[PDB]
Amino acid sequence: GMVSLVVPDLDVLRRWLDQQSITWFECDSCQALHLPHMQNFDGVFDAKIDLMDGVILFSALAEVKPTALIPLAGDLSQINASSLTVKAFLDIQDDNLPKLIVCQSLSAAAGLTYGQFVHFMKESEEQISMIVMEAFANHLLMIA
Amino acid sequence: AMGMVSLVVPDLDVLRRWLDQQSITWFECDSCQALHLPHMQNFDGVFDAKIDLMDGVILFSALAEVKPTALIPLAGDLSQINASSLTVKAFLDIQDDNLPKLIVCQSLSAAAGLTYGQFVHFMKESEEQISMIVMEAFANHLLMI
Repeated sequence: GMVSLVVPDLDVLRRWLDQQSITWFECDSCQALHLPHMQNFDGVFDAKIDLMDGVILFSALAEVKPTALIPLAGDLSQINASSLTVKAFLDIQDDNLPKLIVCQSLSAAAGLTYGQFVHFMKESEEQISMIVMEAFANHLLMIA
Repeated sequence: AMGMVSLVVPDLDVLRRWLDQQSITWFECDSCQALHLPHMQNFDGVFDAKIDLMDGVILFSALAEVKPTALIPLAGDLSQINASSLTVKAFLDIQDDNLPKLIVCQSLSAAAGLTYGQFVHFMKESEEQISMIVMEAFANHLLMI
């Protein structure tokens, strides 16, 4: 049948997460909707929903072992090639543990439907969790 | 808030039609199911671009050939290239028989349905983001002719 096509803002996303019974919290310092259930996957210290220039991003963050940083940076092509949708890259700071970011995007500027968002939440959770769990099994990550 | 639509799950024929409606030329390899996109070869570096449909996901990918001397440096900048776009991915495909390739790509998840307008948005945003990545790598002398 027919469905509403909507250009969403963060309130739309929050309501759509409630409609899925997916729990979210906020950071006071940050603009994302954080997803506590993703910390049930080993290696995940945070996961979140951002909205940035009309694109939705679901990302998960893992802390990387300093000794695995170089082998991981050398695995990035194969990790990115392993998923049709998910992408993985490193975020390295001078003040902190290096981070693996594993993320999927959904472009929202031409409108989305609720069902498209639901599918996104499920496909992303699956594809993201797979990469991060694999990295955890390969002894690359710190326990959260 | 732009109204009611009816979504379609496209197959490859749907995508052919949708590319026809945007007057985007495509053609078919003897040896893939990808819809190749000649117009992408007008961006320096790009030796091939195509659309694939696989397991309910559309992929718009461009391929460029990387100079052997730029391979390690490019391997080192992948995180930054992937962090620089909200939607495009980039990775290396290296064979013993050929030159290394840089693969720059964007996906559109199709299995829950799409409107034609979403697909159009995808082609325009993919082209823009892919070309930006490939052009910058060309400018930085990482690619072959």
